[PDB]
Amino acid sequence: IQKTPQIQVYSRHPPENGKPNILNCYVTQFHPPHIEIQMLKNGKKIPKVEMSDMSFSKDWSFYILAHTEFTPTETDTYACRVKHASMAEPKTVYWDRDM
Amino acid sequence: NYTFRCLQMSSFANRSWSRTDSVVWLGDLQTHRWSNDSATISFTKPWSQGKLSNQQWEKLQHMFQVYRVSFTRDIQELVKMMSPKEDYPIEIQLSAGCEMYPGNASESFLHVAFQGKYVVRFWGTSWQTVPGAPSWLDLPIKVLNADQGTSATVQMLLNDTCPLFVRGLLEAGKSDLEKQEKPVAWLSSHRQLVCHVSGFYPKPVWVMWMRGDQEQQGTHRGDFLPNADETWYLQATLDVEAGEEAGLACRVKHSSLGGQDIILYWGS
Ligand SMILES: *[C@@H]1O[C@H](CO[C@@H]2O[C@@H](C)[C@@H](O)[C@@H](O)[C@@H]2O)[C@@H](O[C@@H]2O[C@H](CO)[C@@H](O[C@@H]3O[C@H](CO[C@H]4O[C@H](CO)[C@@H](O)[C@H](O)[C@@H]4O)[C@@H](O)[C@H](O[C@H]4O[C@H](CO)[C@@H](O)[C@H](O)[C@@H]4O)[C@@H]3O)[C@H](O)[C@H]2NC(C)=O)[C@H](O)[C@H]1NC(C)=O
Ligand SMILES: *[C@@H]1O[C@H](CO)[C@@H](O[C@@H]2O[C@H](CO)[C@@H](O[C@@H]3O[C@H](CO)[C@@H](O)[C@H](O[C@H]4O[C@H](CO)[C@@H](O)[C@H](O)[C@@H]4O[C@H]4O[C@H](CO)[C@@H](O)[C@H](O)[C@@H]4O)[C@@H]3O)[C@H](O)[C@H]2NC(C)=O)[C@H](O)[C@H]1NC(C)=O
Ligand SMILES: CCCCCCCCCCCCCC[C@@H](O)[C@@H](O)[C@H](CO[C@H]1O[C@H](CO)[C@H](O)[C@H](O)[C@H]1O)NC(=O)CCCCCCC
Ligand SMILES: CCCCCCCCCCCCCCCC(=O)O
Ligand SMILES: *[C@@H]1O[C@H](CO)[C@@H](O)[C@H](O)[C@H]1NC(C)=O
Repeated sequence: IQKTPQIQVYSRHPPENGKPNILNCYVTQFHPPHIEIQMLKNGKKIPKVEMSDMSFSKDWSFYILAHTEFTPTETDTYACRVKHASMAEPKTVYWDRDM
Repeated sequence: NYTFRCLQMSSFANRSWSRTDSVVWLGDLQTHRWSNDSATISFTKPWSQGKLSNQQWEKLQHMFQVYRVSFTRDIQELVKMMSPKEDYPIEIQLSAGCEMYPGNASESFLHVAFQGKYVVRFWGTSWQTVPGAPSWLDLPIKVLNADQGTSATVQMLLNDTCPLFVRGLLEAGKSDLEKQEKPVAWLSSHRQLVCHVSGFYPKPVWVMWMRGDQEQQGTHRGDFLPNADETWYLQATLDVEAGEEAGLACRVKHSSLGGQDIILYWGS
C-alpha cells in the first residue's frame, strides 16, 4: 500500500545569522521507494544538494537524508519539497528557522 | 550489542525494467553500498573488508554477484508464470544479517517483504511464509525449499559467514565504532521551550529541562534524526506557562563530555 512521506528540516549546527551551516531534510515513512526531493532557497531549487543512499527501517518504510550547505539570514527562507506517487501535489515543508 | 543488517531493495517496474540496490549497516554506521549500476560491492569505510583477504572477499562478492542475477531472473520468471494474476509494479525488500552479543553469541535473521509487507523468512533449514502472507507464495516457497544447495548456502551464510565477518568488522573498525563526538545545544521557542541537541555520537544521550536540581517531568523527547556526518540530532520540548520560563535550563549528559554536562539557561 502506498505510504506518504514525512519531512523534517533541521540544522546541523546552531542556526546563527550570517554563519555557514548545513541544512538537513530527512524524509521518512514512504512507500514505494521512488521519490523526488528538492531543497529550496527563497522558493527556488538549490543546485548542489547531497543525498544519502535510500535505506529502510524495521517497519519496512523507506527513508533518505538530503543536506545542503546554507547560511541563514533574515532575508532568506528554506524549504524541502517532495514529490511522491502517494500525493497528488508536491508537499513542501518550510524550515521553522529554529530547528 | 551490534546488529549487522544487509538491506536489499529490488524494484520491478515491468517485464523490461528492474533494479536491485543494497546498503549495509553495522549498528548505525554504513559499511557498504551495492548499486544496481555497479558490478562490485562498494566500501564506505577503510575497514569494510573486515579481516578477509582480497581473495576471500572476491569469493564472497562472487557469490552475491551470482545471487543478484539469479534473484532477478527468479522473480521475473515467477511473475511470468503467475501472469496476469500478479501485476507489476513489484517491490521486494530483504533484511538479512545478525545480531552480535557478549561472549561470542549471535542470532541471525533473513526477512523478506513484498509490496511493503513482511511475507517470508528463512528459519532453521527452510524458507517459510509468515502467517497472513498471500497463499500464492506457498508453491514458489515449496519449490525454493527443494533447492538443497541454496538452502545449505543460506544456512552457511546466516549461521557462519555472518558472525565471522562481523567479528572481523568489529576489530578492523574499532576506532570508528567507539568514536565519541560531542553535542552542541541551543534553545528556542503559554508556550513550548525547545532544547536542540546536535552532533553527538554514539546515540545514547540524556536531555532534560531542569529547574535547578529538579527534572521537569513534562519534558518530551523528540525522535532521533540523523545528521549527515554520522552523528545524531534530538530536541526535547517542555510546555510552560507564560511568564514562568525564568529559572529553567536544558541539561545534556553524554558519554563524550565526561561528567561535564552541558547546561543552557533560558533567558540569558
Ligand atoms: C543453522 O542453524 C539453524 C538453527 O538456527 C535458527 O535458524 C537459522 C536460519 C538462524 O536464523 C538462527 O539464528 C536461528 O536460531 C539450524 O536449524 C535447525 O536444523 C535442524 C536440522 O539440521 C532441525 O532439527 C530438526 O528438527 C525437527 C524438529 O523441528 C521442529 O521442532 C523444533 C523444536 O523441537 C523446532 O525448533 C523447529 O522449529 C520445528 O518446529 C526434528 O523433527 C528433526 O528430527 C529429524 O531429523 C533428524 C536429523 O536432523 C533425525 O536425527 C531425527 O531423529 C528426525 O528424523 C530435526 O531434529 C532444527 O529444527 C532447526 N532449527 C529450527 C529452528 O528450525 C541449522 O541446521 C543450522 N545449519 C547449519 C549448516 O549450521
Ligand atoms: C540493473 O542492472 C542490471 C544488470 O546489469 C541491468 O540489466 C542489464 O541491463 C543491460 C542494459 O540494458 C542489458 O543489456 C541490454 O540487453 C538488450 C536486450 O537484452 C540488448 O539488446 C541491449 O543492447 C542495446 O543497448 C545497448 C546499450 O545499453 C547498446 O550498446 C546496443 O547497441 C543496443 O542498443 C540498441 O538497442 C537498443 C534497445 O535496448 C536501442 O534503443 C539502441 O538505440 C540500439 O538500437 C543491451 O545490451 C543486460 O542484458 C542486463 N543484464 C542482465 C539482465 O544481466 C539493469 O537494467 C539495471 N537496471 C536499471 C534500471 O538500470
Ligand atoms: C514475489 C515473491 C516474494 C519473494 C520472496 C521469496 C524470497 C526470495 C529469496 C530467494 C533467494 C534465493 C534466490 C536465488 C536462488 O533461487 C538460486 O537461484 C541461487 C543459485 O542456485 C544454484 O547455485 C547454488 C550455488 O551457486 C547451489 O548449487 C544451488 O543448489 C543452485 O540451484 N542460489 C544462490 O545464489 C544461493 C545463495 C542465496 C543467498 C540468498 C540470500 C537472500
Ligand atoms: C545478504 C545477507 C547475507 C548475510 C551475511 C553475509 C556476510 C557478509 C555480507 C556483506 C555484503 C553483502 C552485500 C549485499 C548483498 C545483497 O543484498 O544483494
Ligand atoms: C518499464 O518501466 C520503465 C521504468 O518506469 C519505463 O521507463 C519503461 O516504459 C518500461 N520499460 C520498457 C522496456 O518498456
